Amino acid sequence: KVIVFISGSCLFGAISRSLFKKLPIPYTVVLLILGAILGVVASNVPLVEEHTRDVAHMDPHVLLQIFLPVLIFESAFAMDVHTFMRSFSQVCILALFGLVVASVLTAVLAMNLFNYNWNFSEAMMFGAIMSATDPVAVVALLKDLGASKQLGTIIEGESLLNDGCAIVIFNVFMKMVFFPQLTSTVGQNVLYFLQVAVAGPLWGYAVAKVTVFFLSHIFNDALVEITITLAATYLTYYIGDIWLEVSGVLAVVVLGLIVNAEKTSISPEVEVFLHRFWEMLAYLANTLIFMMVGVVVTQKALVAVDKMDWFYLIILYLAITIIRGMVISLFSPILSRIGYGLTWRNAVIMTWGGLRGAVGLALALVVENLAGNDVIGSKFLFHTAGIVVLTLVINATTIQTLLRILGMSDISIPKRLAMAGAVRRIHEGQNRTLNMLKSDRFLADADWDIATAACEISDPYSPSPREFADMMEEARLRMLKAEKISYWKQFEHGMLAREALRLLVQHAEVAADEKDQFILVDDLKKSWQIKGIYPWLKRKLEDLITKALIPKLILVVNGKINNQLSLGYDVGKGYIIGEEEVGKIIDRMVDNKKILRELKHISETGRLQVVKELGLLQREHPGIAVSVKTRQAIRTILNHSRETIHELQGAGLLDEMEAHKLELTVEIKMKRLMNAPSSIPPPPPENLLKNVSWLAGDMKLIDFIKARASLLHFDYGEVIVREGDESDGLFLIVSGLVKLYGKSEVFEDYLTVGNVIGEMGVLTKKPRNATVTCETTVQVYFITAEDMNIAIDTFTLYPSLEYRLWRVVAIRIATPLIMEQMAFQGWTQEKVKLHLERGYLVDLAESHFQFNIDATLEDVILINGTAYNAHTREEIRSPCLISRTVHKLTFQYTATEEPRLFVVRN
Amino acid sequence: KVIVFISGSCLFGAISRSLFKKLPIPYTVVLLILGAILGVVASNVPLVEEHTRDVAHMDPHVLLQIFLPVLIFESAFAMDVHTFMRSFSQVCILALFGLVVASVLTAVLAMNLFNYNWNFSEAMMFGAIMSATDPVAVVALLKDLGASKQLGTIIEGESLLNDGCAIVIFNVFMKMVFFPQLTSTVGQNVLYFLQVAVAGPLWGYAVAKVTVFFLSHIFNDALVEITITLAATYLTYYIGDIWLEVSGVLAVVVLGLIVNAEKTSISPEVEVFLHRFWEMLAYLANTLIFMMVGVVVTQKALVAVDKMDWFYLIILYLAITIIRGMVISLFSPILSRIGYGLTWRNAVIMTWGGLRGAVGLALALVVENLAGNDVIGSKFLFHTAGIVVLTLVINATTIQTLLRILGMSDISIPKRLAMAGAVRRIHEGQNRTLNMLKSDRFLADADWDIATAACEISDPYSPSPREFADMMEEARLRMLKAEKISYWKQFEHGMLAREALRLLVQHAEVAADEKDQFILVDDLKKSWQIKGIYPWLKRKLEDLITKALIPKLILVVNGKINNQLSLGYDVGKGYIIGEEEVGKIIDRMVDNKKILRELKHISETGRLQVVKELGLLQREHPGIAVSVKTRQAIRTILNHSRETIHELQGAGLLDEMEAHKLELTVEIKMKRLMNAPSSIPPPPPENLLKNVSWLAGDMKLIDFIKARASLLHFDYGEVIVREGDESDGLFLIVSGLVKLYGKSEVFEDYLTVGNVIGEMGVLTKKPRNATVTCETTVQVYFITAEDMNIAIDTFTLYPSLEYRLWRVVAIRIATPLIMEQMAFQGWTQEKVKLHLERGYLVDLAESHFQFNIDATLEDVILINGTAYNAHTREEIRSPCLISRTVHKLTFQYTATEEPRLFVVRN
Ligand SMILES: Nc1ncnc2c1ncn2[C@@H]1O[C@@H]2COP(=O)(O)O[C@H]2[C@H]1O
Ligand SMILES: Nc1ncnc2c1ncn2[C@@H]1O[C@@H]2COP(=O)(O)O[C@H]2[C@H]1O
Repeated sequence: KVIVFISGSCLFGAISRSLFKKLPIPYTVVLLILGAILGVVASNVPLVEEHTRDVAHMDPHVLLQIFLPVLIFESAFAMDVHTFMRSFSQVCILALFGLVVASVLTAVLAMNLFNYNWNFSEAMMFGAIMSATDPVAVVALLKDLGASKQLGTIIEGESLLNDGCAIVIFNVFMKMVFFPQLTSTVGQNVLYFLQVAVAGPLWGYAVAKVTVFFLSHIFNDALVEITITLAATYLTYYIGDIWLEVSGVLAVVVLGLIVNAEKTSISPEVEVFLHRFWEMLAYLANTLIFMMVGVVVTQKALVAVDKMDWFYLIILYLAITIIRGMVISLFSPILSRIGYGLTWRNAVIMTWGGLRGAVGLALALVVENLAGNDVIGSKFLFHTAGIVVLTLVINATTIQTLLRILGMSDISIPKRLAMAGAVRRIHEGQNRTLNMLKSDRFLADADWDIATAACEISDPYSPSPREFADMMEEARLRMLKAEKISYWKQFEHGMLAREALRLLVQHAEVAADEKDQFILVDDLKKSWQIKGIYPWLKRKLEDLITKALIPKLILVVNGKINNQLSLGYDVGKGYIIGEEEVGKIIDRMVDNKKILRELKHISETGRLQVVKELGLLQREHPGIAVSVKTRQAIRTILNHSRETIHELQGAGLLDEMEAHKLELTVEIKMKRLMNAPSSIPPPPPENLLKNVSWLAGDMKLIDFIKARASLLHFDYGEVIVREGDESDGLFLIVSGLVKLYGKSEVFEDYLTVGNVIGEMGVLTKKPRNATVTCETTVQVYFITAEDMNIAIDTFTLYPSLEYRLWRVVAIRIATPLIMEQMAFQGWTQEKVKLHLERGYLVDLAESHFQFNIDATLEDVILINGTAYNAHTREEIRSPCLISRTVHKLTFQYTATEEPRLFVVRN
Repeated sequence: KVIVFISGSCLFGAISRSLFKKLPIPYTVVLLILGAILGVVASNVPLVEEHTRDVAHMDPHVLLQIFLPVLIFESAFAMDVHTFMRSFSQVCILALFGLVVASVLTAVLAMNLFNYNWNFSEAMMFGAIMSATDPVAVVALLKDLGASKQLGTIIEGESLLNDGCAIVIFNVFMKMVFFPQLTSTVGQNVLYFLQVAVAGPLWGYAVAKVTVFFLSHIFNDALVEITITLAATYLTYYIGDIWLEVSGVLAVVVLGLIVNAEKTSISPEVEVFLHRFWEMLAYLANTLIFMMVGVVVTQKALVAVDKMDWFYLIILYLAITIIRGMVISLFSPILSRIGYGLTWRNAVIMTWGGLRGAVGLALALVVENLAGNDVIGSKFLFHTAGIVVLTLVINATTIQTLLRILGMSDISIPKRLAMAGAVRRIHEGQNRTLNMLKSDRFLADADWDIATAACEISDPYSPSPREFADMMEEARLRMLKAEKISYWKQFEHGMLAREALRLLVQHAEVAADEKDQFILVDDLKKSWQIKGIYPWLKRKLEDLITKALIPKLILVVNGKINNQLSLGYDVGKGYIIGEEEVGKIIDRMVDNKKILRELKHISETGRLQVVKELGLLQREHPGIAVSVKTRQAIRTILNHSRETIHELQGAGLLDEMEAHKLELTVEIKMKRLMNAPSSIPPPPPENLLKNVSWLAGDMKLIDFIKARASLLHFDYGEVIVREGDESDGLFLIVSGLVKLYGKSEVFEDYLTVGNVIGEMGVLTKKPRNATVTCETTVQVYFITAEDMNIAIDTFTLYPSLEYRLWRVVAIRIATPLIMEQMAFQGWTQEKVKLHLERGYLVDLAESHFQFNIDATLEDVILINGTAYNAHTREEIRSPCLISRTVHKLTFQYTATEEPRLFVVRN
């Protein structure tokens, strides 16, 4: 009968976890005491003796084949795989060297110390016991208050690889000790070790790949994914166990890593459910095994008490701590030299990071029960129980004190300021809306004291060289926060990628940490491109290149390099847009001329270098650029569409059912975006004919233009037309970036594909008024003046296309004037562009040469012509924007030009 | 060895579920066929017969104690408890009558038909086998295309109660048949039946209450809830089974119902994880048992084939169908008479809803295996397998055809129009944002054909009496859609409750069903107030009123009646708001005078009745009104706060860590709102002294006013002041609603608590200009003119309070004038109120009697005084709003009044 024991264990674990969670000490100790308490009555009363003797006397096989695989698979499941594989090499090498040296040193000191009549096998398996560790508690504290990510991942990898090597070493030595009937020839031993090392992971990789391929063809379902995944994990464990009593754990760890790595073939609800399932199983097993070890140690170790071991436990603890410290200190400088070193803080927090856990105690139980009636088992269990109960509390409190005294988990002034500002805005909004609500009729009888008590929130965070140094430091912090606020902004609109975001912000902090320093480019230079071992191996293999695999290998190689290329182009675009924003916003923050001009100069210099390198890599491969541009466009369209549908739901136009259905349709489209192939096809120069906005809807005119245009090419830094020269014709820019300067104070700007050149000269039969110079090798289509007359003829009875053309020629001239206006002060190009789009162009014929000016219109600008005022009678040279005091405007008949104007009504 | 059997079971279930899901036929029979296939190859090969013999000949005990509890607990878990308890009485009586009459008729026809040498017990247990049914398939089809909720709930309840009664009857009679050694004295039998009926549900209720109480004290945790809930369910099942072979299933069903009923003590993620867990377990058991029955029937029934039973199966099917149809038809008129009847469509959809499922087949396996080597078990298994395989496919195809031909699942024109409009808005938004994006620099090289192909979405839904009748019908539909669009709006801003929302919209739907009809009031009359059995019993018990329970009983009674009171007041408020809004908006939809005036008259009439009854119930209990008002206020403040923090996240001002933290703080506050006690304390008339906006911050003046004001009371429909009479003084309205009419065309309006009366007369030393009449018994505070002079004295060096007073007296006069303005055409009171709040009042001293008028100001209005124009020199009687052509305004020195003006700048 076992029900009462398991139920009591669950209840005690729940109550302890609830009660004792406030203190930083892990709960696991106190329940251990409960087990000891039970031992006190276990001998005393026959009843509890009956129950605990029924349970505690279990076979070692059940523990060895059940409790360990669950624990290790849990330790391997909940882990950011990407952060792991970004530090895999250093974490694995350091972990395995550290574990082997720790094991051998503690074994030889055990030989030197106890004078126990032991072979080297006992010592080395003892060392394998103390080599293991528990990462759940330390990562729990770090997620509680440490506020660091990389530290948790590296300590997790440390613990995981340590546990794997420890368990294989222990199992093989247990076989070799307690089953002496087996031969130990070298060939079978090395063959066994090699197949343990290799075949397991390959078997796990194969089963993971095939089950992911199976899952890839199932959509909008929930049950089949869970059932298939659980069945696959069990079959993997069963095969890997029947072949080897070790290979199962490594195979299932590899399976867990691979399954976690995949994301797009498994919906998020499935993975959150699986995460919770495995976490619950691990928690239950951990609680049961801790209570079990508590009762067995308090009922066995009472007969082997003396001062000798009670004094030697302390020196054992000091020994393991000092050896771990010296080995990691010895490996610090080589990691620094290789370019993968850490700080003092990381080293010292890793130094006291080793927390012995359930794995070592499980090994203690299995060796104790398998050893039979002997003093060795009692000594083993007492030693490991004492060492774990000591090290848990001591190392927990020293981590707490160390985190306080070194204080890397301190708060920073900038984020405190940001939180204070956010709370200010929230409380202001609350005040405004409650003041609005107070005026309502029905909602006036409410007592507002309890209201303002309940609704209110709280902040959770609560000449000289010296002056020049501190002001440039605070300017450095201000440009840092301007950068990071910008980067968060473009990510939120949907202009950039999440991993690109984290890479770029971590570049931000690492630039921030250095004194009087900002973001460099050598780190970026290595960031966007790759000269490593992967490009060399891939180029040499594709140059030197059973038949069908090779195309698959080369295509997956091209995919794996294009991914890095895309990420690099993305981070370049994000960095450049961030620089231009911070430079354009910081121009009025401070008045110290030298600092502002020097920072603007270095920002401009870096801008030039990054745009130069970006142009170089763009010329290397345009297809990746067009692919990422399309991906960006679809991302942002989907984002804005989902915002619009949420808004439409907000006005109540839809029941929740159809909103839910359309949300799923949008989510399906986004999921298809994730699996969009990174194809790199350059677009032909003929699709753009249909993509012109003001040539849209005219197939006949498009064909005529294709039959009446000349392809023109220009080299780097060439000039097409110059200011004041005769109108050579009309052009459409279709490749490259171009610069333009003219009379507006000479204005200068840069335009790109999607513009017409020489429109004013063709419309007015007038020479050039500005100079256009191409910045690189470009191509355009040129249209002659006779072809322009033919186009005017082919306008026929639809000059609304010509009306849109006149709208564009008004767009050319109005936006600089609207920018130089007080009513649109501080207005972005998007704001003004979305403003005048709703406006309409007007002629003088529909007004019969006389217009009345009302207050309905918001803005009005006339381009050219002969217009007079009816009341003021003042000759004003158009374009000219004045106040709305003028009410009537008179017009005359002119033949040299056609007078028109534009109105925007709000 | 059974591993290959279970693994193949899972694989076949997954592939059959995935492949065959498109067709309306349930997947199950497909795998059934596979089981049959296995049978015919089971005899072929020793290996397969070895495996199938190993697994198939399990004990009856394992199936009876494992498979059934899981299946019934799943059937009882996934269910809306509220919709169940709103139809509990009818569903339970109908289910139990139907099952008992079905069982007895099947038994007697079995005696008349087969001529099998059977006692009556075999006949009735055999009949009880097909009394059960499966609801998962039919609810699956209904959620697929039926688009009905109540039908699924009622058929689920029918199936659940049918299964419970069937299983208890079967258990007791299999015990009585196959164990004849037991005595059948009447006393023990009736005692056993009564205790099975009662003690089980009470045991489940007790354990559910105690475990919910235990869970109520644990916050921000995930593991302990899951572990405690699962442990509680297991202990309940174990105790219920050890006490009685039947009571376990009923006890755990009650436990599942109660646990599902509670929501606020368990976070949503725990609830969804538990649902997925139990669903997966049920699916696994169902698949295994179906393929198991398939193989056993195809390997046993091959030896008992003849034309006889093969002919009698059809008439057995016809018999069960006709008896179910006739009994439900017989119960239709009595349910109609009692007031709980259903339509023809509901009756016929219930008629063909009976789908035999896994429960009957499990009973078949247990009776077959327990019967041993006999012809009876083969006959039972063949009969039930044939009847289920027939009924599933036949009733599925006929239910599909019936849904098609009767077409209650048809689409309606209004929602088709709504979806069309929504699709139009989404597509136009996409076009606008892509046209905006086309202008950007970097995002110009993308080929937009693939872009517009990928981003595009599609609609998923793709004189005479006759003319008078159709136009009034279309007006009826238009007012219906206006109402429902309103109610969705008030719910979405957070002004109403979800269950109140669904209640109101189902009233709207059932009113819409009737021809030339709209929403009545008698249905509302029973909706808000309750005259049922509960108020009578609660009144009699509290009047007639081991010691400590009675206060708990009376308090929970008061809570359970105040809940209904709150819901009624809520639905009244929602309906009055909705009818007012639709009456406001429909005034310009149509031009036919008689229909519009008649509908507006009946709407106003119903408005008068509902406001009268609402005032009556408010006078009955004011405390519930103040409680619900406070709850409404906190709800809407929290809603707007979450909106603005999402907005702040949108501008990138916050990392999503702190956004997540603040979201949890808001969620904690909202959860505390859920558990807010419905206390009903009326507010004292003294807190409002501190709650005056323009008396805020002046404790000394508040104390002075409390020492210099008179409490005044008025009866129903009384008059305080009249237009043209002398200024009696100054008042502050602090109780009730009041009406006011004056000269603006006489304006009339209604004001409430939070206003001052006679301000203009006190400021100007002038008599009344409008008449104020109270609509009910009201109370105010009155201030004399000498006290007004004392208040002016106590203004001291802070007349900014008097400036706010002048802002209020400008609020009085400006809003009717701003309403009568073209620039604010179509503007709501919220819009204008949020408009002029940012404005500022101005005097003539700071301008030195001369003001220059710029374009920065958006609006300007002068109240009174002697102002002249510098340029126009036109005498304009203030207040008067004109165009901004005036640039300079001159002022003089006046002693009889103080001239001031107000400006709003945009
Ligand atoms: N404000 C402006 N914005 C954009 N393009 C312009 C502007 N002013 C002049 N241009 C272009 O510069 C060209 C100079 O010669 P054209 O007059 O032939 O046609 C002119 C336009 O194409
Ligand atoms: N437009 C208005 N809005 C609100 N209250 C008003 C308005 N016009 C007049 N009153 C009130 O009606 C009162 C009539 O007499 P009094 O002039 O003493 O003070 C006046 C104000 O309190």
